[PDB]
Amino acid sequence: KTSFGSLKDEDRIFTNLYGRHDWRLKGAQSRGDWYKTKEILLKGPDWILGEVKTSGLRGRGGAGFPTGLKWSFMNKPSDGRPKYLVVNADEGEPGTCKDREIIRHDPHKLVEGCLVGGRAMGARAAYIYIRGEFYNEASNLQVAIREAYEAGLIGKNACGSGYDFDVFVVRGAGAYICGEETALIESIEGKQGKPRLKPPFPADVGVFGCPTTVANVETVAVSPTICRRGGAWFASFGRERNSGTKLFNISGHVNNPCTVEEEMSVPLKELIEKHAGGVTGGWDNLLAVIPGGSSTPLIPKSVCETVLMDFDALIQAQTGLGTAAVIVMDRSTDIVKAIARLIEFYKHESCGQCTPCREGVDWMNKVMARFVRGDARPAEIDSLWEISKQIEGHTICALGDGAAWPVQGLIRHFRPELEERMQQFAQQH
Amino acid sequence: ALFVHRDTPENNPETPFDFTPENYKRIEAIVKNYPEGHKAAAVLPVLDLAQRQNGWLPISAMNKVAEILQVPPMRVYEVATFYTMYNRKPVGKYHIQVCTTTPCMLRNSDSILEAIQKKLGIKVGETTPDKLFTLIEVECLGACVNAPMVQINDNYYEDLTPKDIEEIIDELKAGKIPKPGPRSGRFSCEPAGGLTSLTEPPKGPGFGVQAGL
Amino acid sequence: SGVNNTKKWKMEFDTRERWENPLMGWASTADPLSNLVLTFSTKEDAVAFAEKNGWSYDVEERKVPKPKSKSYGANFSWNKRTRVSTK
Ligand SMILES: Cc1cc2nc3c(=O)[nH]c(=O)nc-3n(C[C@H](O)[C@H](O)[C@H](O)COP(=O)(O)O)c2cc1C
Ligand code: SF4
Ligand code: FES
Repeated sequence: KTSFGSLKDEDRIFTNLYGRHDWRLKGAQSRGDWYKTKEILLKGPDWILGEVKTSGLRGRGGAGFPTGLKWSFMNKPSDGRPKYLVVNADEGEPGTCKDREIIRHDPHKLVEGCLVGGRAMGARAAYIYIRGEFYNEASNLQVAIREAYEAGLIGKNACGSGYDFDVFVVRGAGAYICGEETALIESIEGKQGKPRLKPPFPADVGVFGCPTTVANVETVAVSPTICRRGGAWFASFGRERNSGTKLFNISGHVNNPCTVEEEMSVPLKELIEKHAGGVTGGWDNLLAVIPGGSSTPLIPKSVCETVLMDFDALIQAQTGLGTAAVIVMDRSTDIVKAIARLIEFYKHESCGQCTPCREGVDWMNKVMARFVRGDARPAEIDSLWEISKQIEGHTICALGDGAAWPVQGLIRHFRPELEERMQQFAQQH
Repeated sequence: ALFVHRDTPENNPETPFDFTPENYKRIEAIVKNYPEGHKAAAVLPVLDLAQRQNGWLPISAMNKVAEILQVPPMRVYEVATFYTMYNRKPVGKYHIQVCTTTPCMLRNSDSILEAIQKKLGIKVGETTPDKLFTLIEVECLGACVNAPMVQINDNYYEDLTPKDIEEIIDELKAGKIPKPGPRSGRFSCEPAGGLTSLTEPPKGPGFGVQAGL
Repeated sequence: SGVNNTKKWKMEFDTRERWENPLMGWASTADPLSNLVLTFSTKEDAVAFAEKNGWSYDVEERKVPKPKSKSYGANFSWNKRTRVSTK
């Protein structure tokens, strides 16, 4: 294969993405959910982990780590502590709204994924951490969980397999940092959402100090279908090491902003015009695209022409797939103001635990505010670049990196705009 | 917003607060979700329940949550001041929360914010003198493809225009509650002007199941 | 927290009277050794120097911080009291 991105409906996983069919148990079963769940559970964790591995699935939460290998850290003899699966539904990355649709329109896929993924890990229960703003979405998930409990699909003797499994829903209280896996765990434990240093890794010491795996909603929700249809089916989509289908969010300056499922490695231009109805004002009006949520560096129009949407392709473009949330900016956008607002976002979300982000991100925010008005000198651009490199790789968690990268992207591709603004301000003062 | 507490007549340790008997039943179910020996895990949900009953959190509410769960009061103050959804001072009946991050900013969230300020006659961060509405800005609310949008209490209102947000305020001001969701014509997150995928009937149980299962 | 000043051995002498100068209130002294501090690489060097100079001396053994057992993971213990309530 050389071309990707004409996914057929029969190959789509989230078939109620738009909520046009009954999201409840009766509709979910009619669409293939919960089918032969007992057989999957009886195959054993090694078979389930084997399927997840051969599918080439990678983390859909933004970091893209191989799921099969990650989940295998939990396949070990019990040492007396309970084992837990924590499903990350915090969905805080600006531009990203995919996990919201799964939770409210395909909740039973997430619940079944919790049971199947939990079985492979040997977990006794799944804690679903959903952000507190998603109140109606959380209630839908709770309604679905009650339906599954009453049909015996979860709880004692889940699906008749003799495996006891509970699914808990825990709501956040308004913190983007609580999407970070260790901050999420600390939040579940009743503390501030401040990340943990590693080691220990969560698979050894996690929620309540117990072996734990944190998985994104989308990563979990697809696992039952990978088991039913097989890893080879999943691995037949997208490039090698970039397998499967993916939920994309196309927001910003597009004619029809939308969420859609498409194959991995589809061209970015193909995605924006086939599904979102093209760029506002046409493709020639495109200025820049943030390809994977606010934490991934922007790329200009030239790069957008032929870049594919997968982990490897976007890395070579000096960015990343991230959450696959595409934010589109046309030529009428104040690009400096757009990025400054993201830095302001990271300033408001930093937990404040560690020095480079507590002080550095707030510092970068102040510099960006002056850059928007042009009230600076060109020498400060290289200073700002150097400051961002002192944050990246020196913080406890990746929020520090996620604040540096947007700044680096702007300087990389839009330095003359920054310098032009400075000239205007100096000319007028 | 300040992250230190100063006692006042309206908010001090002797300010009256207790959970209703029904809310004590809900607290018991919350605490049972966690392993024995780890009751501090219930601080966030129980603290939020105290806010759902009282509307906001007086220091006496924080002290009660600490007392019930047997955690030091300071550890509850830490949570209350860390998470933005906790209201540590009174808010209006309708807490309007306008997303102004870049995906929403690109689709003209400033016009929504100006429309609300003009209608209510208040600035961002203020409460109306009638104490019906409080207005603030917030970060991404996880509905970027439906920008611009606001959240009022528990409900999202999306795909907004200045006209649309004024009607919602007029309905809340008139005692009614408007329906949540997009106001542009579409139902949720599907592309406008017709679906581009999921146009065929979904397959049934057992479709594409691998052999040997 | 720096430990660089705890590397060498020292020799000081017994503290003697200081009084207030009547004119200014400055601290006066009659002890010519009041500021004498000597440095030595080892305890034996210091003791040898005191002995040949005829000074009666007291030696106090070097206090070394005991090696500790540290573990960041212990902050999140499942069943032990080492679990921290805040970060
Ligand atoms: C600031 C920050 C916010 C994050 N938010 C989320 C999130 O909302 N949802 C998510 O799945 N992962 C989020 N992550 C990534 C998680 O830490 C983690 O990598 C992921 O949940 C692992 O699950 P996965 O392997 O299925 O992707 C965030 C990371 C950081 C640093
Ligand atoms: S990088 Fe920022 S958010 Fe992450 S632990 Fe440090 S201060 Fe907290
Ligand atoms: S940027 Fe407003 S909902 Fe995401």
